[PDB]
Amino acid sequence: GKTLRRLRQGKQVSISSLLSKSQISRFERGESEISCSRLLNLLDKLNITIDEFVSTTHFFTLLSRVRKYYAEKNVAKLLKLLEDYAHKDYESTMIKAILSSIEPTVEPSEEEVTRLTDYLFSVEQWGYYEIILLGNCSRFINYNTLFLLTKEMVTSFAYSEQNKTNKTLVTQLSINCLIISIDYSYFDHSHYLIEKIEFLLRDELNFYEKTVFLYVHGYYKLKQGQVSGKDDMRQALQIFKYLGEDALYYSYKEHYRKEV
Amino acid sequence: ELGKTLRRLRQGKQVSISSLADEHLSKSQISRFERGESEISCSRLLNLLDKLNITIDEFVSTHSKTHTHFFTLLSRVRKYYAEKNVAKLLKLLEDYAHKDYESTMIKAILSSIEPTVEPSEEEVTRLTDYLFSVEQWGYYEIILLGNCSRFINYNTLFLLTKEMVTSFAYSEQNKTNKTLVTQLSINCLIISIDYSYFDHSHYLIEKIEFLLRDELNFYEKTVFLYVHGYYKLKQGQVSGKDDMRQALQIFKYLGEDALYYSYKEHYRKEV
Repeated sequence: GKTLRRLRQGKQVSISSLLSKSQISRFERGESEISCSRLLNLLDKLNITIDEFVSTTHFFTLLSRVRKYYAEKNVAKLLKLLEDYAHKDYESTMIKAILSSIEPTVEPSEEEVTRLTDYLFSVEQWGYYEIILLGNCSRFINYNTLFLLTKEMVTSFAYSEQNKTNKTLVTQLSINCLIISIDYSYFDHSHYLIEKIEFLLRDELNFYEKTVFLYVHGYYKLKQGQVSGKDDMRQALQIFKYLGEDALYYSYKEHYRKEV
Repeated sequence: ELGKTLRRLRQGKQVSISSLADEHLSKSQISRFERGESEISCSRLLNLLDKLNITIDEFVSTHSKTHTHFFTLLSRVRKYYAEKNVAKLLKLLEDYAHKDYESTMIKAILSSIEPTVEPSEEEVTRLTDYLFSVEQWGYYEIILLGNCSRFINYNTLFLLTKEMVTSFAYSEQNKTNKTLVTQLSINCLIISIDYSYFDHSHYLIEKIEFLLRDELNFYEKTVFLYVHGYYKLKQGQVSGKDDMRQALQIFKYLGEDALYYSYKEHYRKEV
């Protein structure tokens, strides 16, 4: 409620220029239930979008904690985090999956993953929660299930035009699924994903996605007997190198050595 | 009638009304809300959405494809400009005369297709003074600065860029404003290099590198690779020339023809 106050005063806006005066003071002073309808109305007058209001929640709290401890690469703190969330099924499964990256003994069980994938498969419309769960747990989902879920995600996710985060994420996960489809020679799956990815990249900058897609689509061309695909992959590696993206550069260069 | 949407999202995740009920909202109060028979506080709605692991910004994106008055204004101008349709842009400016900052922006954009209409420096002064008054730069302020930059003198533009860079808000789940600030910072860096304000250039280079730290944003990184290379060259670093050529190759490899041609024409001109 008082988040409204600071944002209002932050733009040097008065109550009198924004209902009545005393009415708006209430809520800012906590003397009334405001409906979200009237809240969006006030934020719109202040020229603040709701996407922006949220930026300035259980799942976000967890992510912030994971991010902090994972940046420190501190296994002990992450195991403590795992304990604190052990009673939350999907969340703890995700923590184990993430923790596995820097502690190979930690892994979600087959049954934990199965409970997660059954949930994702049951959702009618994917949001940030489902997208992030799939992304962080992908290493422990077999490919056939991963493609199934990726297909559901792409064909039934929502995103804001004012905030295309979900769209960007779905694009990245679609490309990730694509490079595996090509690894396992599911070229019918690959064909499907290429058309979805091309569509998602339309009228967007997204140079990171285009760069990885240049590599993966080139990888696809090569296995389809098109030699020029090799050029595309080499070009993608140069982009990583030129931008000083060492992790991406050395990571994809290694995939190149293996598969090419 | 946000209730209909809450219901569809709830049923969509196979969640029961009972599991959402608690100390703050009963089952009856939730179902009455979903049916549009009653209304609940925003605090209580956010509580329900938190249980569904949906944030209110996601919730508003569904339910309705409508947008804020400002974002809708931008949408019209955006493709009116693409149409080169001077008719409606002149008409759009009419309904916003009572909106000082909005009209000033429309004039600034309208200028870049028919220069007879430009914001008066009196209008620009009111805008810049407003931007200087704000304590936290949001989408509104960032976009206003962006679309009016051509009519702001460099020195004020540099001070406004400093203010923006050091007082904008962004979350880890929404990098939108941060990406925009990075772009406008680069655009100010371009002017700093051309006017040889190398003290200002050095400042902006440090900020941009920090803004790009631990982020994707390969577009901003590609442009900055070129612009920073242009800065390095003007001060006697031949490596800056290679950086610019590298940036050109990126545009080319990614099939970004327009950006490739445009920057290539700048590379041929200023060498």
